[PDB]
Amino acid sequence: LADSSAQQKAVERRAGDLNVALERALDRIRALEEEADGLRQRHAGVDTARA
Amino acid sequence: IQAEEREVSARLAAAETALGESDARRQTQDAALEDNALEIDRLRNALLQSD
Repeated sequence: LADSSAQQKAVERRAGDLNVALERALDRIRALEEEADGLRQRHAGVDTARA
Repeated sequence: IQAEEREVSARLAAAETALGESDARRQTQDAALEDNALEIDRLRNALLQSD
């Protein structure tokens, strides 16, 4: 039981840590999608005013 | 000199007819070309949005 509860706590900690990592990485994906969007519209506008 | 005056007045009459016809045609195609400029602006805008 000592061994098993040790593993229980350890995997619980690592799961929480990678949960935080997924949260921040998903937030970063959202940020990059917004940024790429902004590039899209502004690039369209510039390339068209240049035409 | 009377005959020469007649000839010069005939040339003047023909020139005055051609000038009026040119000015009228110019006004028609001038309005048309302005409308063409506006319409091309519209098509460029629709290309903006759809692209």
